Amino acid sequence: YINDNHYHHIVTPEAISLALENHEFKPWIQPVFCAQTGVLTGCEVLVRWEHPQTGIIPPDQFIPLAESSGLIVIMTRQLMKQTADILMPVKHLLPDNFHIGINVSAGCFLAAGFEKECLNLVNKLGNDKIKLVLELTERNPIPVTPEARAIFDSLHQHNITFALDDFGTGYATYRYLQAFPVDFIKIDKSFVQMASVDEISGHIVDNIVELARKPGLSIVAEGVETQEQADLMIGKGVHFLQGYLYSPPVPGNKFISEWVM
Repeated sequence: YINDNHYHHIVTPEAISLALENHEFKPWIQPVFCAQTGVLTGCEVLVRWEHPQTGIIPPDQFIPLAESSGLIVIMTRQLMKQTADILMPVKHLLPDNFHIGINVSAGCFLAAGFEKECLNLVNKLGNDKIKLVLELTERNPIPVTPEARAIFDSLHQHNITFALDDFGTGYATYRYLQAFPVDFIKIDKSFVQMASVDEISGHIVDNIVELARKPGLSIVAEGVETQEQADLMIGKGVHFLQGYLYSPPVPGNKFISEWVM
């Protein structure tokens, strides 16, 4: 197969490792809002691989290998460090209780020192100023063990919150949530985008919302692209919106320039 393509380069573990040495994995930041008020409540940090001069490589090109290789652990550590570096100078300008969402893979969660790196980020930005939200995914789940539950529960006891990027409402999902009782349910962008278009996807979004219908739980919808989608989500009792409608992810300096100043 001959492909007319000058920008695809087979991603190898050694390419990821060198890129980590060169600090090429950068946190882009997408704002998150209260319902349809337009009030900024927080953000999500999203990795992009900025490789000279291929350009800005999206995570679907490298995260699966970063996870299988284990290099994701260093990557996430770097992302949390850089997030602190970006926001520390302007922490006083953030709204009180600004939420910061970081994606956490099973390998990162289980790695020695994980909680310490989370608490370091929080302490740098202010424990009484921001709220860290660790985003878990059903895509590749943390095995349920008492050790893993102790990590989860300790983080919960040290002022950190969790979200689940949720895709299903089957038995395994409920079992996972019993082990790891998250604070937020996230409706994946893949379903939000189809809700108004595909009737099945609409039912699945409804099923996911019903998951969060319990005391103390709230919901974020990501991938909100249109006013119709945003309307639909708030009307279902979705608390927080994120998406291209408001802003795509942007580099750190632009996030500060556009949303903090």
